[PDB]
Amino acid sequence: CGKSEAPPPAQTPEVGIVTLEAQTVTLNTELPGRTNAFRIAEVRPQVNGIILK
Amino acid sequence: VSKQQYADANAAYLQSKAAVEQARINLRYTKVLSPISGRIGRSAVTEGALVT
Repeated sequence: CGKSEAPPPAQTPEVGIVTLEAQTVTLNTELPGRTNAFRIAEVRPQVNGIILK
Repeated sequence: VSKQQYADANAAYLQSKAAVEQARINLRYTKVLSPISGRIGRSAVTEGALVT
């Protein structure tokens, strides 16, 4: 009769490769913050009395 | 001069020395000397601020 049809057993299948190499990287972060003035002076009086002008 | 007049004069002299020492303390206070040695942080007030 027949009809066996044995496939080839040995395949050793294909893979995908990349070849990595040495490389320099800079590590940098990003942090929140507020802006402040260089000098702030709160004008407070040093005597007592009515503001005339 | 009497010994009592000298005893009064040097007493007034030492009282004036104590008064000028009291003034030297307040002159020393306006330069804020650091009370201990260590790491200082940041200034909570800037130039132009009124303190008490």
